Amino acid sequence: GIKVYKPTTNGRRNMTGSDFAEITTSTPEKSLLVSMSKTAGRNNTGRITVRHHGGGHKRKYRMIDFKRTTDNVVAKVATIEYDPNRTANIALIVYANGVKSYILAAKGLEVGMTVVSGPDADIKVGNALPLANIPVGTLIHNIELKPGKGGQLVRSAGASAQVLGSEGKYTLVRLQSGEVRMILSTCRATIGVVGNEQQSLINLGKAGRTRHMGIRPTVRGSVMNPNDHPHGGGEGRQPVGRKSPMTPWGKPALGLKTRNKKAKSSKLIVRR
Amino acid sequence: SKTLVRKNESLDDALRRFKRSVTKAGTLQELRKREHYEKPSVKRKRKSEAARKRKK
Amino acid sequence: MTKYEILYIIRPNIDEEAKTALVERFDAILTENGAANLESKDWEKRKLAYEINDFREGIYHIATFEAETTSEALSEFDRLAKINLDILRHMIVKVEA
Amino acid sequence: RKKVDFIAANKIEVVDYKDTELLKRFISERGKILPRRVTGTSAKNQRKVVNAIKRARVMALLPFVAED
Amino acid sequence: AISKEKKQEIIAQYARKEGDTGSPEVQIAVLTWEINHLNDHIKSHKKDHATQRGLMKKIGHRRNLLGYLRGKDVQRYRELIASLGLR
Amino acid sequence: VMTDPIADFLTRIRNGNMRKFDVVEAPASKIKRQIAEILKAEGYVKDVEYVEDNKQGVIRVFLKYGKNGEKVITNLKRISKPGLRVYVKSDDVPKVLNGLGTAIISTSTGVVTDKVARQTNVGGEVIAYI
RNA sequence: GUAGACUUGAGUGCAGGAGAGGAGAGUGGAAUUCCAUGUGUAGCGGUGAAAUGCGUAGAUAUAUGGAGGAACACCGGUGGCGAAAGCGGCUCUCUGGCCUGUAACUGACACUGAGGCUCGAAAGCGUGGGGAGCAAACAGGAUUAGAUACCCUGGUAGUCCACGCCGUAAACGAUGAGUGCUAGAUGUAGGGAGCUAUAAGUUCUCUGUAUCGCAGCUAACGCAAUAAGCACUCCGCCUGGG
Repeated sequence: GIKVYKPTTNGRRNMTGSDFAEITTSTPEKSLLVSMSKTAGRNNTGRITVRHHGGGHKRKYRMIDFKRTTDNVVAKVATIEYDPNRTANIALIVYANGVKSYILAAKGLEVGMTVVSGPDADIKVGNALPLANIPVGTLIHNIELKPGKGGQLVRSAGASAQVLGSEGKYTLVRLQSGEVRMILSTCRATIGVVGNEQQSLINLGKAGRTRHMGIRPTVRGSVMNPNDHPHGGGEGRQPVGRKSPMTPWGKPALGLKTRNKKAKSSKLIVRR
Repeated sequence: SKTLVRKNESLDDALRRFKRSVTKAGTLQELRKREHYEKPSVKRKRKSEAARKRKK
Repeated sequence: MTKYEILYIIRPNIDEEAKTALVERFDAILTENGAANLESKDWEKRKLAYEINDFREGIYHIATFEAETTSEALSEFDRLAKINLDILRHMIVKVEA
Repeated sequence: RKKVDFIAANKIEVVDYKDTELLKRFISERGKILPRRVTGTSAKNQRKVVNAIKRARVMALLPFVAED
Repeated sequence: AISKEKKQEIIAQYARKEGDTGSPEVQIAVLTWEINHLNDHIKSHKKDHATQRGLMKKIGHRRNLLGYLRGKDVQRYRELIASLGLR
Repeated sequence: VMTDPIADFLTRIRNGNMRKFDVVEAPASKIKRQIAEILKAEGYVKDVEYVEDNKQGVIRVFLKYGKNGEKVITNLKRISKPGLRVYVKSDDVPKVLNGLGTAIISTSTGVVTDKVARQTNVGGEVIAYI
């Protein structure tokens, strides 16, 4: 879903348009209170601590149902709203008790589908079953190794997820890129699909509109000083033959993997 | 299904069973013609007057 | 208006108490569509002695139901046929088409 | 010596898939079909049978692959 | 492309003579019916170009239809513009 | 197509006599009745008959042969094609085969013969020679 | 031309069937390759042979399960459908197009077809995936004077999926479209009808697609009922070669 801008002026040359085109109207709900926060990368210490960054707005976040540990209710979707934050969109929900709960939206849902889990429900889009209930070869997200603990894992803005299999205590699941974790089988799960898909291909001309995105620009390492970077500056834009260029910090970057195989993990793996 | 064995077969008797019946298996023509892959307009050179030469 | 036909198979070691449910939630699918027959004769074992989909013998189930015209109720089924673990193989054809 | 198509024998039209081997002597000994030439078939009436044999070969009521 | 009930029903309403099942008005009935009951199928996936050629020969059948019912006959369609009122 | 039953019909006569067979066919007009009428009068066919109730009534016609089913009609053609209604004068209507050929022309009076078309100063459409 | 009439062409009705007709939505098996894997030793490769190579880090091969893409042998055929291009695991969805009968009905609504429009091989090009096996590009080994080729070992693009485009193919049958005519020997479909009756098996009719060959026919070759024969209406091409 991508319109264009007409190439009127320079800078407005390509300007791959939005096609929001789908989202319910405007005005997100006011008791969706999450306080705004900008570390701007810099820490408790606060020098920079974290690279090129900054320049968005007072991004008034809002509580999505990260966990959805609720039960078998008319969990009515009402609206699918815009997200400033994350790539997929979002949706309001009222239960029987008259609450304002709120979920990540999907591809093809609609207001009044009221989709819910006990894990009573079947395989239709929007159920928080565990994979102990979900059969083989399905398209899920929101599976996190800690039961009673919502999205930290591959509930994914972007595309959703898939599941190959399961055995015993765990679940043989791909994420992307030929990767499988085996997750605790009675941990919750939301069958379905991501909200937005094409929000990987929008090209936007102005450096300043990427500043409206909110990252101050990224320097190359090249013309930087020997004081600055292992790209040893000198005559011209000279090449770098200095054995696989790297961070301004002190480790090589290309190639090597840095697994930390000595983890609370690695018995939950794929070949890669 | 597969009995694999003619009724109290001998060595040369099972040899004649596999020669005769496994020659009428069709188990060799599609393989030797499936040595290499061919163009689908050559697959209807196969589906041509070879079979019409067989029947008519 | 047309008699259909659905042939699924379940692993044999389950019980009749399983079988009554495992035909009557397809009675539930044909009572939520409503386009049900007289009774789906959905258990008729002839005999199995061959592995299509890795079982030598289970329990056949032959539904064979009248329904409505060419509409949502027919092809509504198979999305709720894949969900059962107990299905080995199902089949869905019209009277003669 | 007639033995063509079995159609006049199972006259008429039934089923052609709810037999076990009564229609399915059209099988070869190797799980494939009898020839349309050895059987010597009436072409589209053979299609009127085979258009559901191709079902009934691989409906898990019949060994679709076999030898001997 | 319809059953016998709406087939013979639209013959029944949109016939100007009883038993005139080859009336130009019933050509308007079935043909000018499945123009918009053809649009459902072109909007079904927008891919069946053979059915698009069915729309070609049926637009042309509409072309002989009102090219004739304006062509030789005139006023039994001039009174009957509001059948659907093309163009 | 149906748009030339005249040369369709004469061509069909060439099928009947060149195939050396008995009866040719023609739907019911008045013009074809004048064709088999005038040319039967000039001795080329042997029947004038059509299907008794049809506006497409088959004028089925026995032919007038030579001595062994031998041809009399050889160079049978329609002169005026449907793309050209041939409109000649009346005063110098030309000879056909130096007199050895037929001529039939829808003049202002009717559809009359060669010399009757010549010297009566009547003129119209040229139809057919032999 | 003007008014007028009928169906007897066309089409529309009511009955039949038929198919790899299209487009989506899914499912099944064999088979390839790979993940572990029993447990054992150099094997396998290829040809006219081997070097190619891989492989003792001990495997192929054999025991199994898994993974994935591709495509679906007899079915399959001078078979059908589709204007062709083309279309074949299986099941649904909505989907044209004929033919057989039929006058129930319109009463010539017909045929075309520049223009304009649509579809459309095969690759390739765009974006995003999927990535078994195959294989441009290239490498290695024969090959010989030489091998940038045929063979082998591989192996990139690419082949597949949604999603847009080129508009050019031996487009073919180097045989435009419409309809009329008619020796026959002949295929096969699916109807209509009889038919052959105590179950059998024949005859006519329609569209199909061959093969021979009457007439006709051309420079000859050949065509010939699905005419390269005899007619007419729409179009188009063609003017000695480069």
